[PDB]
Amino acid sequence: PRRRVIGQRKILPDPKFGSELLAKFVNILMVDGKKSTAESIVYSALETLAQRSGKSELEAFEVALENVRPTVEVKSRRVGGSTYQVPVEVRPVRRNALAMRWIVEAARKRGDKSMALRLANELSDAAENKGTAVKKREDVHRMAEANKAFA
Amino acid sequence: GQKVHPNGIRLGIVKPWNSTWFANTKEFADNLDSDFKVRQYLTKELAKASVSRIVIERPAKSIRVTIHTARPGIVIGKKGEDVEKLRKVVADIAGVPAQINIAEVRKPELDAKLVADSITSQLERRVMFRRAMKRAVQNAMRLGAKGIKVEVSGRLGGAEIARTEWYREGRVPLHTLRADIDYNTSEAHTTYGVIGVKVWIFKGEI
Amino acid sequence: AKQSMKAREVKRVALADKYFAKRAELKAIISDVNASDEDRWNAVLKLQTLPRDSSPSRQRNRCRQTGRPHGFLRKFGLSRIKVREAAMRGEIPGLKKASW
Amino acid sequence: RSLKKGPFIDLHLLKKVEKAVESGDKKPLRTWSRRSTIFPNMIGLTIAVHNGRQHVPVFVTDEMVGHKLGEFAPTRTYR
Amino acid sequence: NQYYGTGRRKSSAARVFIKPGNGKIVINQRSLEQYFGRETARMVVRQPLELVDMVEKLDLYITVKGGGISGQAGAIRHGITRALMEYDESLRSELRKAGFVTRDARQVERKKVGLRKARRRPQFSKR
Amino acid sequence: QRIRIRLKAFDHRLIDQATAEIVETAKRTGAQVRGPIPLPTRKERFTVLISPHVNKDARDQYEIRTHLRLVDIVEPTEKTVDALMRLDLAAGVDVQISL
RNA sequence: CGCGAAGAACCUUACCUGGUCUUGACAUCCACGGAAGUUUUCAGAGAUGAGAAUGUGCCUUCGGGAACCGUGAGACAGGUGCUGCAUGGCUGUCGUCAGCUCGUGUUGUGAAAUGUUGGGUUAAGUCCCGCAACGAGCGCAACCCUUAUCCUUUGUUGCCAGCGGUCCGGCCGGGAACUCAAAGGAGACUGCCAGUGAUAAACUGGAGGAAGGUGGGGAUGACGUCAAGUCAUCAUGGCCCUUACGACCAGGGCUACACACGUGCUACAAUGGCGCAUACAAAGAGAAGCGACCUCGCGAGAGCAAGCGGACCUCAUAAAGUGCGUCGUAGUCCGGAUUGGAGUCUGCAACUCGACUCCAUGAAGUCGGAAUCGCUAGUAAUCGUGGAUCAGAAUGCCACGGUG
Repeated sequence: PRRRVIGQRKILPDPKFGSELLAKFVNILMVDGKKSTAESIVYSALETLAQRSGKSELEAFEVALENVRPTVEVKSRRVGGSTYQVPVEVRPVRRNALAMRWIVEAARKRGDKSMALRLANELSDAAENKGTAVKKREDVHRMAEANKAFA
Repeated sequence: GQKVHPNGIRLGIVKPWNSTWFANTKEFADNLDSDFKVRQYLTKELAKASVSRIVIERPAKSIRVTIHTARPGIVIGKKGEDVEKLRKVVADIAGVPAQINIAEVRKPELDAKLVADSITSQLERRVMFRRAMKRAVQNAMRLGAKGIKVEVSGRLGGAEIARTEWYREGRVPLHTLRADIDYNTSEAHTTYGVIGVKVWIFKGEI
Repeated sequence: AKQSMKAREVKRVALADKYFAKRAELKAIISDVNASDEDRWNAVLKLQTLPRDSSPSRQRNRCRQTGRPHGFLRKFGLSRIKVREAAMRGEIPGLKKASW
Repeated sequence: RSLKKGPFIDLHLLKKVEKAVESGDKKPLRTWSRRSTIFPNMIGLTIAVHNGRQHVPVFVTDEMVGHKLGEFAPTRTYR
Repeated sequence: NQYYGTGRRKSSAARVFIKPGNGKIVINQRSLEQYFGRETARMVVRQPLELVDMVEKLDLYITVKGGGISGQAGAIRHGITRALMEYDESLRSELRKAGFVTRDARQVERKKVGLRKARRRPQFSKR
Repeated sequence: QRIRIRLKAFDHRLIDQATAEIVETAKRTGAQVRGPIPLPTRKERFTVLISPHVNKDARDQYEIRTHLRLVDIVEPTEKTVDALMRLDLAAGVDVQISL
């Protein structure tokens, strides 16, 4: 918005871990204001994760997340007809948001049984970096380097 | 744009109601339909008598009509005579036993209803409409109305296309709720159909 | 509405007070009751022979002023149009514009 | 359906049918009662029920009993 | 001694008594664990007893009417923290900074003539 | 005997004049008065379409508030029943009296 | 384009078919006859047409008059007939956008201009400073309702902290603390601190505070714009019909269906479906009404019958949620359309055409081309609850809280 430069809202930290960055992940995963059942799915699929990649439950997230975190993206921009994809160096906070959001659009796409399976296997494969959330980060780092000309 | 009714937005702030009786849901629709007919009567009778405002309350069983009017003499007739033959056709229309009162209106130039009735009268005996408006504004302002607009509408001097000339003088603040804006309205029935006449009358605030 | 259609809703009230309110309120119980008589109803056949506008079903509400069938409001006995005209003059007591 | 405390018919149909069973079958009855349950005692007769303009001949079979009279005059033309 | 607070949030209205001595949490004559069957709602009634100290230091008997789960939680949170500032006083500094003293003003916006809800307009069609 | 007076009325200033009469009238003629306790307040609501034809989103939402007051009297004298029966209030108050 | 219509089976009803009436279904005036009313009667689809009884309310310078009904001829009635491009009233719209004007002065032959522009600033023609302008008005803002903290008063039908007793139920002594109820007050004003700024208006930050810079929400719609909408709410000038374009009735129709569009609801499923237990709301309504308990029914419901004009009783078990079981990616224990059978209820009457129940049946549909809509926070999303209209007929409309 034009005038209206603004603050932002304190989310509560996550009750089990005390992890403010993981609360944002249940919000992103939540549908229809059912935060309850988002938490069920997440807390589950970190048990299934942290067990099968040598422990640390905060830090099995933050290895898988660090892998998908971007560093540049495009930002399309008209000059007078043809339209210039400009690479632009992404903010600290928006790094995580895009990462988290891509993890979940990847997880929501697969064909395992539960969601807590689907999530656990697209946090496994992030940390050993294949599967669709890093195929997203790679096909964004193409676009930034393919259009590195324009900045 | 269309304005909110200035009487109606100001009820229970600075204007009071005119029907001031309590009911429950059995008898509410009936009281309304009585109070309608007791007003629809007393307008038709007292047309010459210059009537601002017919308050109705209902204590006990009984109905109690106050009338406000410029001309107490012509309602009271002689020794009442007329008051007392209003009561016994009112007390049919209600059903209950009745009680008429009267109040004066000291300045008929400052009542909206009477100013409008006045102007509406002159338009039926074929007076030029700009005189009729402009008399009424002057008259209120020399008796110390803080302001006043009037607004006639629709086939003026028997034109073939409707217009609405209007004419303020002084201050008339209609978004101020605190303001006492005496307002009212009237239809002139002419040979060129109807002409409608609004009148606002600011009298100061609180 | 018309003068005819306002006259029709006096005709239909005139009946239903005289008849059904007493006499059909007998026969609607004789047609009901299972634990008394199941053969000499006779009453089902007699409920037809009452005039048809004795039923309160057949009464529409009109706005006790303009006679308008739609837009009715039971508390006031009035169309939505005349409620509002009367509200704003101050002829309906206690009624003001709300906000919350 | 009319609950099982009643089935329904108009008196002016009931009594006009009692006649032309008892007296003997005839030129058809002209009813406007479309709302009237076909009873057992009506079988064989032609009744001519009103569709909204023309009365329409209906030979009352055995299989019709229970159905209403109005079911055999259609109201609306269509192609 | 009984140290009292009221607290409110949405339609919930909690009333909160603070006794000295021990760990224990009552709430409409049930255990804290019985009443709230969600972990998120538990660690917001305890929140104020963390910045300010409790393991086994004050009991609390509380009752709550109205709203739902996370409403009732938030009312109790605020109810405690009023009652703490009755008892000690000079804890306000720390409680204010987490901002549990702020009565949470957010009601549901009413529904509005014309709209399907508070702000949800119906589907527009140009032509 | 307990007699109790439910006063109800559309105007909130008109009703608690009529109350404050009754609390004075009983105390002076020798009785212990309870209240005047405020009961809750039926607010009705009527939305109406506002145009004479069409324009379904043009509306006008009215209310009637009904204010309600209760005054219990625990000790009746023989005066105190007749002191209140003989009283007459404004038109917009509705009194009741149970026994 | 879920718009009039806050609810077409009959009614409604304005439309069609057929059957009827002509000073009339509705009102006033005069004349003459009868108190009003009651009660069955056979025709007829019904409107309608042909029969037994019954008082006399009331005063009578007693004629009859008044309540009310039929008959009689004309003044008339009647018209949801035409014109919203003859009108009033009411409404939409640009738009809650910050604008729109006037007086007196001045400039210009004049239309006009200035003010109202400029420099700052504001949500704002908001405020300050300037300047041939000085002032004023309608608007903005405030004054109103609601919500967010506290105080005072007042405690039943609401409340239960500290006291005793218990059928473990605020239920019964009692208590007036607390929630809550609804009256009356306090509180927030850039008021205080720092810095920025032409020492101005203001702005950025800070403190305390329940709330901070119009704290959130509503109501409030300037001059005007579109010959915008409505003569079918009502009113109304003119034109028109007057044994019919008026009026009464029964049946039909407004529900038709090769199609095209709008707005919704339900879906396509494991963030899920079914089964069993279990928790936490708000706001409403109710006497030709809401209807408990108990009994009958698989169920819709039925029978009996307290209470309640209602902080007391009833509608009325909130549902998402939670725990435990189960289904395993399948057109399926996903989905419920459609059709058959059997019922229930409202209603003179559910054929045309009501809703709800039970058994059976189990279409399309595996996230939707071009295109396109809504939303900035208790919002969107999702979950239930109530109301008006209403005999019955809500996926619509208006309102309420939950999660978020």
